[PDB]
Amino acid sequence: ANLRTQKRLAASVVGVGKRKVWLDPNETSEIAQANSRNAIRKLVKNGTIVKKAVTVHSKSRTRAHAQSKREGRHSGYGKRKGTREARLPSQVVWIRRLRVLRRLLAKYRDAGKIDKHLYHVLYKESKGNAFKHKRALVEHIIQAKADAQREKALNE
Amino acid sequence: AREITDIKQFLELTRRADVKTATVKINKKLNKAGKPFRQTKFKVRGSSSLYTLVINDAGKAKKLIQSLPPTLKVNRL
Amino acid sequence: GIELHLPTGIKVGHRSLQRYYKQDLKPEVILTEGQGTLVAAETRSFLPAF
Amino acid sequence: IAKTFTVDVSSPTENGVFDPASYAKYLIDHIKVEGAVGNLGNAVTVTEDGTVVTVVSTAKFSGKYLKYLTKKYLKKNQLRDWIRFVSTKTNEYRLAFYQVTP
Amino acid sequence: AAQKSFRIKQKMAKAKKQNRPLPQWIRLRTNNTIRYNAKRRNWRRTKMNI
RNA sequence: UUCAAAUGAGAACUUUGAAGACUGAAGUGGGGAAAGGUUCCACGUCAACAGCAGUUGGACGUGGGUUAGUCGAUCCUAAGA
RNA sequence: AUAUGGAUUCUUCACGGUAACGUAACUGAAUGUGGAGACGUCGGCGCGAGCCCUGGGAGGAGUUAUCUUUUCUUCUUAACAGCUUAUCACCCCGGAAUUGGUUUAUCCGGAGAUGGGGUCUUAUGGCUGGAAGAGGCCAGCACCUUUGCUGGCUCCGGUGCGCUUGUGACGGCCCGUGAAAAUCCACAGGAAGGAAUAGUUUUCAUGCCAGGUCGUACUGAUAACCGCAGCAGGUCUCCAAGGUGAACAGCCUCUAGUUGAUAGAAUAAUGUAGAUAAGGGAAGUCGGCAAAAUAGAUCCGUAACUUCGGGAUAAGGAUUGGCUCUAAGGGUCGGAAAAAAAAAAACGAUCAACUU
Ligand SMILES: [Mg+2]
Ligand SMILES: [Mg+2]
Ligand SMILES: [Mg+2]
Ligand SMILES: [Mg+2]
Ligand SMILES: [Mg+2]
Ligand SMILES: [Mg+2]
Ligand SMILES: [Mg+2]
Ligand SMILES: [Mg+2]
Ligand SMILES: [Mg+2]
Ligand SMILES: [Mg+2]
Ligand SMILES: [Mg+2]
Ligand SMILES: [Mg+2]
Ligand SMILES: [Mg+2]
Ligand SMILES: [Mg+2]
Ligand SMILES: [Mg+2]
Ligand SMILES: [Mg+2]
Ligand SMILES: [Mg+2]
Ligand SMILES: [Mg+2]
Ligand SMILES: [Mg+2]
Ligand SMILES: [Mg+2]
Ligand SMILES: [Mg+2]
Ligand SMILES: [Mg+2]
Ligand SMILES: [Mg+2]
Ligand SMILES: [Mg+2]
Ligand SMILES: [Mg+2]
Ligand SMILES: [Mg+2]
Ligand SMILES: [Mg+2]
Ligand SMILES: [Mg+2]
Ligand SMILES: [Mg+2]
Ligand SMILES: [Mg+2]
Ligand SMILES: [Mg+2]
Ligand SMILES: [Mg+2]
Ligand SMILES: [Mg+2]
Ligand SMILES: [Mg+2]
Ligand SMILES: [Mg+2]
Ligand SMILES: [Mg+2]
Ligand SMILES: [Mg+2]
Ligand SMILES: [Mg+2]
Ligand SMILES: [Mg+2]
Ligand SMILES: [Mg+2]
Ligand SMILES: [Mg+2]
Ligand SMILES: [Mg+2]
Ligand SMILES: [Mg+2]
Ligand SMILES: [Mg+2]
Ligand SMILES: [Mg+2]
Ligand SMILES: [Mg+2]
Repeated sequence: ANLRTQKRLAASVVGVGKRKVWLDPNETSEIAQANSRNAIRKLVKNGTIVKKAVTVHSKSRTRAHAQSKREGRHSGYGKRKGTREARLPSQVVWIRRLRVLRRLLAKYRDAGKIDKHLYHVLYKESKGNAFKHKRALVEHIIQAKADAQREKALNE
Repeated sequence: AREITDIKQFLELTRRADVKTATVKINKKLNKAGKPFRQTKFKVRGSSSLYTLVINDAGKAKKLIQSLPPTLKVNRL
Repeated sequence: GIELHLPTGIKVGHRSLQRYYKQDLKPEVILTEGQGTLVAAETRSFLPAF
Repeated sequence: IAKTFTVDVSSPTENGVFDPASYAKYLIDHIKVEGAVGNLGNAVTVTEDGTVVTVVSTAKFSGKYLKYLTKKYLKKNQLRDWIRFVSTKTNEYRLAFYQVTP
Repeated sequence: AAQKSFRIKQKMAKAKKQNRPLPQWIRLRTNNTIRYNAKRRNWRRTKMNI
C-alpha cells in the first residue's frame, strides 16, 4: 500500500497543504483504490479523508501586552532601542502640529472670529514656531482680540 | 454586460430578430428599511451583449412576464 | 470514556471520535444469486503469469 | 430593539441527562450585561417551559455568547463529550447527541 | 529552455526515438551479432550539445 | 529523531497514523529567465545505479501527456552586423 | 463584407454654451503641421490598491478544577460596460497696499490675486450591470465502478508616521539635462463630391463573417543547469504573515515545506569547534597574533589641533525592570367442468491615536 499519490491529490482537491491532509489509517486498503481526482472527492465527502484543523496561533498574549501598552506601561528608558527620532520622526511631529495650527487659523478666518490682516500675521507667526500647540495659539489670539479692544475703548 | 432601464424600449429588444433566448431570475433581498422583498431581473442575450432589466416592484414584474413574445425561448431561473 | 449507556437504553457517543462518526464507509458486498452461485463454483486459482 | 434566542433541551432531558431548570438558573447568574453578572435590568430574561429555554434580550448578546455559556455549563457537569450545542436556524438552537445507538 | 525554436524541438524528438531498447524479436535473426543497443543515452550522464 | 500498523522472503531508511522537531515570508514556500531535454505522470520492476539499505527513486521496462484572434515569438528600431 | 434604425440637407456638409467646452452622430484627396509612442535619479508630502490590526453579527472547532461576552477559523466579487467622482490646468464676473492667498518644504498676484460662479482629464474611488445562478461556511439525506439531491447562512462597520506597491503635484542634483523607429490620431488645407420628391454618410446604434505558423510538460538547484559526480562552489528575477525591536538585523511562531544527508555501542589519548578559571596582568612573542574588555537608548560633559566644514559617539560620568498614578500633546458636529401456479383491472457634545 503506497499512498504517496493519493495524498498528493487530496491536497489539490481539498485545496490545502499536504501537511493538513489526513488519511484514515484503517481504510488504507480502501484509499488505494482512489487513483483519480474524482474518486478522491467521494472519499472527502464520505469522511474517510479529512482536512486537519489549522494549528492555533493566538494573538491573545500580544493583545494583552498592547492593551497594557496603551495604558502607557513599558515606555521606560530600558525598553527603548532606536533614538528618539527613529521612534517618532521630528518631521512628522512638526507636520502634524502646523496642519492643526493651520486648520485652526483657517476655521477662524471663515467664522469671522478674526479679520484677514490679523490672520496673515499668525500664519507667518505660526510657521516660525511661535506656538507650542493648539491651545497656546488660541491664547495669543484671545490676547490679540482683547488687545485691539483696549486700543478701541481708549480710542473711544 | 449592459443594464437596460426603459421598459418600453426593453420590449423592442425582446424581438429585434437576433435574440433567440432570455431568462427570468428571482432574488430575495431587502430594502433600505430592512424588509424582505422580491426582486426580478430580466436577462436577454443579444448577439454581442447581455441586457438585463431590473424590477423591484413585484406587480409590474409578474405582468411583464406575460408581455414576452411566445416564440422567444425563456429560461425560468 | 468510549460510549455512555443511558436510562432509555441508549448508547451515546464521545466527541473524541467525532470524525469516525461523520465518516461513512463501504457497504457489505452483497452477491446476487447469479454471482453467489459462480463464486462457490470456481476452481481456477490464479496467482502466476511468468 | 429586542432579539429572541431559543434553545431546544428536549432530547437530552427526556433521556435523563439534563436539567432545563438547573441550566436556566446558571444562565441568569453568569450572564454579563455591560459588566459583571446578575446585572440583568429587565433588559434580559431567561424563561423556561422545560422542553425549551428562551433568552429575550435588549442588551448586547449573541449566539456566540449563548453558545459559550451553554458550552461552559456543559463542562461543569461533564456533559461535554456527550452533547453538543448546534444551530438549527438563526437563533433557534439545539442540544444533541453525537452518536445515539439503540 | 521552455521556449524553443522549432528546429531545436524537432531535434529532441529524434533523440527520443533513438533511445529505446532493442526490439526483442531481433535477437533471433540468423547471423545477428547484436546483443543490445549500445547507442543508448541517458539525459543525466551525456548531454547532446543541442 | 521516536513509537505503532500496513506492505514484504526481508524494514534504522517505503507508505499511513501518532508524536517531537526545523526552514521562519532576504524561506528549505509559490512562480519564472538562461541551460537541460522527457527528468513530468501512471502501471510493472529491483541485475547494475542512489560511496549503508531499499519493498523506494530524477534508476530500469511498458505506455500517456504540452490545445491560444487576446500569453510570447512573428512587426519596429538601438549599439551594431 | 454589408443591411436596417438613427442623424444631416430647400440656409446642402448638425446644432447648444458669453466662455473654458458640450453631444449618440454630423462629408473632406493631394500636400503640410502638431501630439502621442517617449523616457534620469534622489527627497519629503497627498491620494488609491492589497496586506496588517480591529468592533458588532451569523455559523463551525478549541480550552473550561479555576478565570476569559473567550482563543482559532468562514463571511469573497474578475476583465468588460453604464452613471458619477480630482489634484493640476483653463474660463466669465470682478478689480486688490492696511499687501493678500498658500505648501511640511516661499512661492503666487494689475501679463488680473483673494473671493463668487463654472469647464475639463477619469488616474482613482463610488452605486448598478457582469453576479450569485458562481464561489465559500455549516446542518443534513440517500448512493458504492450510478451521483447526486436538499436545506439554510454568505451581513454591517472602524483605525493608521503601519508594510509592500501604483500614482499625483512638487522640490534637489549635474562642465552628466538622462534612446530610436514602427504604429495611431488631431489639425491647417479645400481637391472632389453631392438634396427637395428627394440623397450623404459606415469616426453613432444594431446586425453578419474570419482570424494563419511556431513555442506551451517539468526542474530552475544542499539530486533535473556549469563545475569529469546525486560535488558545502557557482548562476539573473517577482510575491512576502504575527511578536519583540529603530529595523527586510538576530531570536520564537502561523500558511506552505521538509524531517534528506550510513547507523549502533562505549566516552581513552591527540585533535576540530565551543566554554570557564583562583592571585598576578603582556613578565608571553619578531609583533598584544589569538582571545577578553566596550557596545543599545536618555540626560549631562567633550580638549589639542583645523583647509573653520571638522575633529566627535572625542575622552569622561549618571540612568535603564515591574507596578499604580499625574500632566501635556488631536478630529467631527452644534453658537364443457373441477383443482393448482403466474400476471393484469470663550464654551458644548461626541469620537480616537499613540508619544513624550
Ligand atoms: Mg514613561
Ligand atoms: Mg521610524
Ligand atoms: Mg529635522
Ligand atoms: Mg560534441
Ligand atoms: Mg535517517
Ligand atoms: Mg525555529
Ligand atoms: Mg514550474
Ligand atoms: Mg515522478
Ligand atoms: Mg511504482
Ligand atoms: Mg549501494
Ligand atoms: Mg543493493
Ligand atoms: Mg526512464
Ligand atoms: Mg472567434
Ligand atoms: Mg500581445
Ligand atoms: Mg514626442
Ligand atoms: Mg468602470
Ligand atoms: Mg451590485
Ligand atoms: Mg460591481
Ligand atoms: Mg451558492
Ligand atoms: Mg461583503
Ligand atoms: Mg497608508
Ligand atoms: Mg522593489
Ligand atoms: Mg507550465
Ligand atoms: Mg524557486
Ligand atoms: Mg550547490
Ligand atoms: Mg551536470
Ligand atoms: Mg563537461
Ligand atoms: Mg521583498
Ligand atoms: Mg514583522
Ligand atoms: Mg514595535
Ligand atoms: Mg522581523
Ligand atoms: Mg535558527
Ligand atoms: Mg521542494
Ligand atoms: Mg524519508
Ligand atoms: Mg556527507
Ligand atoms: Mg568497554
Ligand atoms: Mg585568571
Ligand atoms: Mg580575578
Ligand atoms: Mg590592571
Ligand atoms: Mg616583552
Ligand atoms: Mg622573552
Ligand atoms: Mg610583523
Ligand atoms: Mg586582534
Ligand atoms: Mg581624536
Ligand atoms: Mg562617552
Ligand atoms: Mg525606576
